Amino acid sequence: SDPSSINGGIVVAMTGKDCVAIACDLRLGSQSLGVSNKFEKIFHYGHVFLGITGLATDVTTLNEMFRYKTNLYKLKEERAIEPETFTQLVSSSLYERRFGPYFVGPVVAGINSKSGKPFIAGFDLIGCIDEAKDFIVSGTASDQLFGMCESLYEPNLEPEDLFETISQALLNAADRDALSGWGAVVYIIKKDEVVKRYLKMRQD
Amino acid sequence: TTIVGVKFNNGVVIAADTRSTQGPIVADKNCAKLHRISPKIWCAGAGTAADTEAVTQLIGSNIELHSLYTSREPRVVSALQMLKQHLFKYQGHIGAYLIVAGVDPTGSHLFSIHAHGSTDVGYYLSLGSGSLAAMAVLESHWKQDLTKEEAIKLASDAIQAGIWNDLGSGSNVDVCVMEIGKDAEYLRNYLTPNVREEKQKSYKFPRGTTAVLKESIVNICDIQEE
Amino acid sequence: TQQPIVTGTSVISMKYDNGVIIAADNLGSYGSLLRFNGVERLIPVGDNTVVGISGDISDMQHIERLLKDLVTENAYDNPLADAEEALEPSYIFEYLATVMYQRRSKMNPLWNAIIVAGVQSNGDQFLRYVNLLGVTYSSPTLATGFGAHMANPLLRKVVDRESDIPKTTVQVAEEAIVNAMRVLYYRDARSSRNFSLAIIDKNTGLTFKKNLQVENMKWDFAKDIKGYGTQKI
Amino acid sequence: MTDRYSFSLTTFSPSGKLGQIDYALTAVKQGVTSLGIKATNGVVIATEKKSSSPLAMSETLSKVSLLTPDIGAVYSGMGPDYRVLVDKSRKVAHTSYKRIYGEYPPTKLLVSEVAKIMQEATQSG
Amino acid sequence: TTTLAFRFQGGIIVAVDSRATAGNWVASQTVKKVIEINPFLLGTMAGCAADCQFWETWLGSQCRLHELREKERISVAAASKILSNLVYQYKGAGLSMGTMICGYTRKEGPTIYYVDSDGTRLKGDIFCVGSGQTFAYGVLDSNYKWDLSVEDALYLGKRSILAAAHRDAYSGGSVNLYHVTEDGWIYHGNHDVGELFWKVKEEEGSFNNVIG
Amino acid sequence: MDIILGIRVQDSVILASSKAVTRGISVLKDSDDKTRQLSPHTLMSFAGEAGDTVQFAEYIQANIQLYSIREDYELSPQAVSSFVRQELAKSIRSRRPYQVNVLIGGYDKKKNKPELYQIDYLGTKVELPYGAHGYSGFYTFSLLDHHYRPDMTTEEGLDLLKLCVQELEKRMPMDFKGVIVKIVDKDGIRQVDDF
Amino acid sequence: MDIILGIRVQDSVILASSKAVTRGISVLKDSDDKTRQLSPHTLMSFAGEAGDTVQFAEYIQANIQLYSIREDYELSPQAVSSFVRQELAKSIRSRRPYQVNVLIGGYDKKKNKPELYQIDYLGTKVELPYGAHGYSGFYTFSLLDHHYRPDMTTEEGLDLLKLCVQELEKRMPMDFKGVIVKIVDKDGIRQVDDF
Amino acid sequence: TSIMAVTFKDGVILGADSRTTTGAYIANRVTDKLTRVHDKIWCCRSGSAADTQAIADIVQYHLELYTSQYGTPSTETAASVFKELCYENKDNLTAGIIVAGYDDKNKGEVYTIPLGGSVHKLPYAIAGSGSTFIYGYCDKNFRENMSKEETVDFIKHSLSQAIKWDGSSGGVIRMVVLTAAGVERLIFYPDEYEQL
Amino acid sequence: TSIMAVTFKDGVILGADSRTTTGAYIANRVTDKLTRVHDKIWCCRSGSAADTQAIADIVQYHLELYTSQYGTPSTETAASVFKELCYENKDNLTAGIIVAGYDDKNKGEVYTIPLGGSVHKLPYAIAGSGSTFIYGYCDKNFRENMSKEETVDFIKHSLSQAIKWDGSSGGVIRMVVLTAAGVERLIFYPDEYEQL
Amino acid sequence: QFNPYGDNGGTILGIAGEDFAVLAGDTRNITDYSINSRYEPKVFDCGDNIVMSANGFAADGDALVKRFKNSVKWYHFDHNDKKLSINSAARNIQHLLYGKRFFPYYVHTIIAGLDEDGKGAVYSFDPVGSYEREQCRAGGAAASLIMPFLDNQVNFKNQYEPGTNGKVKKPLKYLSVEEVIKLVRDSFTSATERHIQVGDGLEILIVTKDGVRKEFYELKRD
Ligand SMILES: [Mg+2]
Ligand SMILES: [Mg+2]
Ligand SMILES: [Mg+2]
Ligand SMILES: [Mg+2]
Repeated sequence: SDPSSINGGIVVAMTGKDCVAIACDLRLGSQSLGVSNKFEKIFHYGHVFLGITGLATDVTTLNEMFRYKTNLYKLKEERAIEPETFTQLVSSSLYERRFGPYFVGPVVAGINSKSGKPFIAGFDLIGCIDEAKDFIVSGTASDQLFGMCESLYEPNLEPEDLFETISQALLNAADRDALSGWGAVVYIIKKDEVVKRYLKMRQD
Repeated sequence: TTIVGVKFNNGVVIAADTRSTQGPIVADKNCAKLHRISPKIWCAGAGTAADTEAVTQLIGSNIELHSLYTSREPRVVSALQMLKQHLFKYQGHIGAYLIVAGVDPTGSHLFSIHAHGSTDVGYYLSLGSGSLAAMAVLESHWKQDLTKEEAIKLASDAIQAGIWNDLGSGSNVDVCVMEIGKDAEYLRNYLTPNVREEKQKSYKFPRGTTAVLKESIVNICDIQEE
Repeated sequence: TQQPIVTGTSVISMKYDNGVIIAADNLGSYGSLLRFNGVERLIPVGDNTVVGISGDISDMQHIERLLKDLVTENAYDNPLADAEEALEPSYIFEYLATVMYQRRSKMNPLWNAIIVAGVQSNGDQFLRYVNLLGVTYSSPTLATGFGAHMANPLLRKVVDRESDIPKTTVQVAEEAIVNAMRVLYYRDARSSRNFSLAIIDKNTGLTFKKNLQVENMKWDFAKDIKGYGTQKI
Repeated sequence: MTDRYSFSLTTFSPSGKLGQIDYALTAVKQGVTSLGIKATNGVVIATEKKSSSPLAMSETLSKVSLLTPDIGAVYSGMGPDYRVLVDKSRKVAHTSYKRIYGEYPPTKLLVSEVAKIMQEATQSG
Repeated sequence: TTTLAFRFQGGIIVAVDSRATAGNWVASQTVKKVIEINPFLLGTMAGCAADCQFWETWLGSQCRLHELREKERISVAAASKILSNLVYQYKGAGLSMGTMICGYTRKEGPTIYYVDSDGTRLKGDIFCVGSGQTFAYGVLDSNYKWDLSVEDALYLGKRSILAAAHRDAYSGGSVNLYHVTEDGWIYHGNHDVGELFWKVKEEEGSFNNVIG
Repeated sequence: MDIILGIRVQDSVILASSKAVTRGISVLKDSDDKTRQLSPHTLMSFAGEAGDTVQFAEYIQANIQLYSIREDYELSPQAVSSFVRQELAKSIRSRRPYQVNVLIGGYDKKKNKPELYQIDYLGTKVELPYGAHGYSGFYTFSLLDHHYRPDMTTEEGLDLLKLCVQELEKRMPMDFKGVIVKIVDKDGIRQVDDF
Repeated sequence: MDIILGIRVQDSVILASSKAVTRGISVLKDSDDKTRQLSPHTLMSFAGEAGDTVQFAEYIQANIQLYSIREDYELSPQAVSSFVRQELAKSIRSRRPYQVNVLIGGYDKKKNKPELYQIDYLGTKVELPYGAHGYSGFYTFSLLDHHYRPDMTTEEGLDLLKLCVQELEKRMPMDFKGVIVKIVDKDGIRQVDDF
Repeated sequence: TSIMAVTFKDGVILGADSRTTTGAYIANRVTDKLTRVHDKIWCCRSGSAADTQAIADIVQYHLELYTSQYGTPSTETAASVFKELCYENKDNLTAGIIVAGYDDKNKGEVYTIPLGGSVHKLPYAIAGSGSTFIYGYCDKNFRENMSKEETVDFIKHSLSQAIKWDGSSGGVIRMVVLTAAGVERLIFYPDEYEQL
Repeated sequence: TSIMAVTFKDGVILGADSRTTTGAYIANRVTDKLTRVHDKIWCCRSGSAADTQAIADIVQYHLELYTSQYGTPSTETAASVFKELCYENKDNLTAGIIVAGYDDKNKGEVYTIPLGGSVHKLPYAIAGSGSTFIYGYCDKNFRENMSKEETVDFIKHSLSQAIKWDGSSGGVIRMVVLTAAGVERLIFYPDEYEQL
Repeated sequence: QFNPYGDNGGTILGIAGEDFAVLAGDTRNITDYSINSRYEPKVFDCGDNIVMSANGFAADGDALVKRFKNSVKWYHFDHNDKKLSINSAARNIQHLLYGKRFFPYYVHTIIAGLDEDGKGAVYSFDPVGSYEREQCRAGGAAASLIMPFLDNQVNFKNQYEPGTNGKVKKPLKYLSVEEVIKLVRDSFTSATERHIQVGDGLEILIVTKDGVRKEFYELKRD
């Protein structure tokens, strides 16, 4: 009944030293029934990464919408959109459906190509921006993620250390949520290289 | 949320806490609740956070255009009239509860506005879940003809009352001082009385702790030449 | 299950170095009607305890009779009824807390919020709360209803923790209580200007002050306030 | 009433000329000179304040106008047409950009929006 | 929750998962869903955990009193009926129970009774109860035979819970196995589903849909 | 409607759909074909609310046929499934949404690959090796999870499908009157007339 | 439970009762015997709410068996049916009524006549040549109204019963997993093990 | 809320308390419920603060535009505009407004517009939650053609009692006097009116 | 209903209207709401007529049995018995009773027992639906130690206004005077009190 | 309508060591958005080397603890001052809870102590009496924030040995009382940051063969 917990799933993003990381589980379900273990919730438009949790039809719809909008942005601006600018676009786009909203929990992650500054942001379903320095969490196991991130996180982690921290935050949070899991992906993002790792986790 | 507005000698000061919550969970521990409508007209919002931001930026946008059209610096009564007529039209469905303060050619002003479109005038105001804690302090220490320094003190003390006594409020105190014939000074994290203590342990993992199935490079670059 | 009819608002209290203070206004409201203006909601039990009650007044009068009967009963076959075997604040509280929880468990509560303030035999300060649910708690400052929201923040500025209690004199404590009652009169629509205040000190005993009034009120600034936005006159 | 001019007033002549645009350019030619120069660390725009009367306060007539905090405009030709274009340009910078991206438009895109408005007055009914 | 029990040549296999949830929140992964009523009788937990724990422990006390009075082991029929008659008295009050009372006596042989909080008492060969019961039934129905060996039967029960634990969001944690003989039940260990899944995937070649 | 199953094997997609149509008390029909051919190499089965199912399916069919004529070209199964998803995603926020769940089984002639897409009435799309809608998956997925291989032949797929239907006929309370089975491969769409 | 049918022919009463037990989503059993022998020449089939059905049936059985021992005499089918009706009529105004419908098929040894009584959970009793509970009658009564004769043999009764079950299997949405058939005559009660 | 308007010899006086509540919490203890829609046409507001402010602002706009075209409007005209808004939008409004004004031709006039959007011209009017408690007092003590001082005393005493019994009413007593001489604002504090 | 009891120098006087309504229909226009529970202890009834009659009858029984054993009861004792019934059965009663009596030792006493079953000893009391409209009037006009004639005038004027504004109140004004001299019944008709 | 239940917030945590056990809980008591008390003890010494906490609705929690303490007293009276073992106390509490199955104690109960072999023991209950012996259990408001952290840092879940890449698990080495207390403190410090009902103070009761000891730590008061 609650649209934000029909399909399940989680996304988490962290900042490190000259890097950012964004991760998600791979589950899609119809309440108790597991339907897909390949439903990735992280997308990217150039060097800007977007994770989306919530109702899966809206996740897919919003990805297609932001691809649409960032493609036109690029054609007109003659440059790729930046994390800070894209964050405002997501907020704008969500609030324009204020009284018929998309049931989602987006998370932006990326590095500004000019300043080199790491950036993350989170939103509620109608566009309110949470611009945290440390970490952003979203999904059916957001409480669990807040608990993991709050204790495991420390600032200025190197890329390869940040990977372990965010991976362990996601994994252990997902294992305490019935509607999350069935696989996981972690993106480690640097100014001009991005690595994507699929994690091994329990499949129940 | 705890937000206050206090009038003083030559201006007005507005203050707020920095906790944003999702029910009993703290989403952001250092939220910015002090918003700019125009350079010398600031407001603080309680209620639905997306509504308080959206309604400030919309009226702020229209206020800027109005300022340009009229070749005049924006007035607080204009921001107020525009806000209340917008909120009234949406019959309380836009859950924005604001305290609006500022200086303009007419003088210094302080207003509160509720989601349904009603407005109020005052020398001291409070709003949010910590408004009762804050108002207890304001009613105990407010007086006529406050100085700038006395008003900043009173305002931040009123926010502190909310921070310590209201569960919906916490973390830091933000302040913005709007004095007549001066630039408005925004004092982000004016007070920082809630720094987390050092943890007993480091939770930095050994590299290789996490099990990995696959690795791959993600192409973020555009299609290449040659 | 019922609904409160005639009600009493906030009861506020705090500890200080040698004892406790408790206060409550003299109003019995009938919804928004300020019906009864001479209601005493602080009820002394002996010379060491004062029970402050808010909520349903008919239930308050019932509790008042229970406490009166408690004193009678304690005196039965008790040669030390006015000495070693006198009623303690802790005895009185535990009895009330037992009744309140029993009544809520029969789904027929006494629709009240109660604060028992007193000084024990050994001179220790006693201050504990109980309500219609049987929920109990203690704190250096305690308040019911609106007082919880507006009085506690002010009183906690004087006694923020246990170690502040010995540093707090009776003059400072009473001052804080009286100011809080003024703030509640400004801001609680179901409050009155008239109130009662009781001090229970380990040295000077029980001092019960009736017919107190909220004074030193600020209203003058109202003359400058015009309209609701754009009005100038 | 109703605007019953739903047809174009600018049309191609046999020679391929759009007469009304050419004539608009002729009006610009009669206008007071304005110029712009770009430097390495800035841009300058300038014009003459051709006061219609010495009793007129020419400071109240702004030929150079702020469009955004980082964009300015000057013109040559019909002053009233310029004034309404400045109003539209200021508004479109907000409605089609700042309310979407939370930042002011880059010069080239604001120019593009103004250009679109001027193009439409060349084809609309 | 996923619980099953089936009769076969060598007695009864009882297999359960270990997960307990409160909404989406996984409260525990180490729940004991087999209640050791006594050394000869087993009961499964489904519905309200307290109702199953409490009344099946009470059942053990009644079974003990019976054998003291009658100097004879209680039948599975009689034991199951003590429980079903009890919950039937409470019918309408709000008990929630779905259990399989499993035993192996001389007169009856291996016997399973499905007992339920609305008063149902069914004797049968295969039962599966819980949110993941349909998944377990599929594996059971297609692989069940009376002439299964104890080893193969134990695996079948283990594999059937795994099937449910994978697909059902509210089933998982670990698998608990029991084998009920005439001389009593024998515990066959706790098996983490996480480790078991990968092991079964490799050895069996199943779950090709899942990347490992 | 009730049970619709799908399985993608090596070189084909197989869709199985129940034949029963029940209007409350009585089974009005036991030979209903719950499918529409969208293009020569794309088949869509459907289940959901009465009326809306056929209306939606025929509406999609008309649109894909229109595209085929306009461009003289058959859209890929992926392209068709995306079009269908958008229509359902559009529909879910309409005045009266299409309460229709679909499976799209297609053979991509460009990639020479079978493809199975599962889309529910919300517009939730997933590409799967095997799929179902309603309660069908609850009974059948444990069997498919065990036996499925990506290199299965069409005949092996049909045998695994029979096992699934047998389990449904055993444990499901409703009599769905068997299934019509159709195969989608490089040569197009054909119906298995004995199942 | 679901379908229970009864038919009184020349010299016997035949009761047919479905074998399925369904708990919501799954069919837990397909061999359930929804009947109890009350006395050597009296059989009672039952359907209704889970738990209450068997509890009521066994309670009646215990009472009739008690009477049989006390008096060393078998009560007539009419007497048994009246006892059962009173228990249900008593039950309907209880705190929690037995939600149980029954058919009582008995052979009266005194009158040498078969007798079929239909009693619903309210305590509504009727003696009939043929009867049913629930929706069973909606599908079967038109066939029974046509073919029934009071002088039918047991074999003809079974054939008419087969036609009724076939119509049920065709038009009923639920799979009731066939029926157990029992015959009550002068020699007592026996089960037809192939139907 | 306790509000009233009383006609007297030289014109009319509006009176009001200053308490605005959100449940039992006093959100504003120094509210100004006496609002100006024209120079010598004011109103007393009761009901939804949002509604009565919105209505009053629209009326002020209408009378400003009326004045620009047709000169000073009558008090009856102002009441008509109020009524038109309150009646036509009765389903979506909770407003009880008393309109009071001074003409030179008509002198002091009072119109009350209760919930439904009906209009009633009266010698004096009372409204708000606190008015219930002073129906008897006001009916017994009102006289026509009172002096300014008598009318001030009548309003002060009336609202004093309304405040005494009504929890929703309180704070200061504000008054606005409308005569040929002009517009005079008055304020009376608790220590003054509580001892009456 | 409009009911009141007022203590004065020589004792106490009870006052009441005579209207009993079933919705908007006046089922009885000459009701007697002043009921005797003892020789010089009477009560005014408001709320459910069935409840207040049942309560009063039980109290009358209790005080009759009290008198037989312990002699004349006090007015406080009568109020206590009323309270005990109203408080313990608060869930199933809708009764608002004013108790008034005359002792020689205590003189005139008035106790009001509102809905909850609480007791409040007062110099005077008002209750019933019509009392709301005369809180201001009664508070301004009541004095302690009035004469019999003043108290009759005070009650007559008060209930006159209550009847004027409250549709549920009306008919005649009944009064019962309780003094050392005895018990006196008074009645005042519409043509008398409407012109006040 | 009268609601006999309430929520007083709070969070509790019980961890069983090898030869010790801790039961910790914050000292904050709340209703809605107000603080009732910054120090209201929630974990109690119930005698016989048993510590107990019933978190949730404080009136029911106080009643249950009071009844259990009383049960210990009468156990001694009735059974020759026999020590009530932790397993026997657990079964006893089940019966106390299930006795109100149709009008439950709205609490999550945890007890801690040592078993009859001297090993650390923790038992966890639901509101209606279902219970289980556990190694690690958080209860109350911030339980969902704490338990995943404990799965990771106590049971080393999802942690593998470097170089093996998921083939070898991090071995489950025993933790000292000092090590456990660090994790408890960090758990509550983290919970205090992200949960509004958690704060003010932390009181830990440690149980060993020597008896029961207390430790108190301040927490943020916002
Ligand atoms: Mg999980
Ligand atoms: Mg699972
Ligand atoms: Mg008042
Ligand atoms: Mg906190």
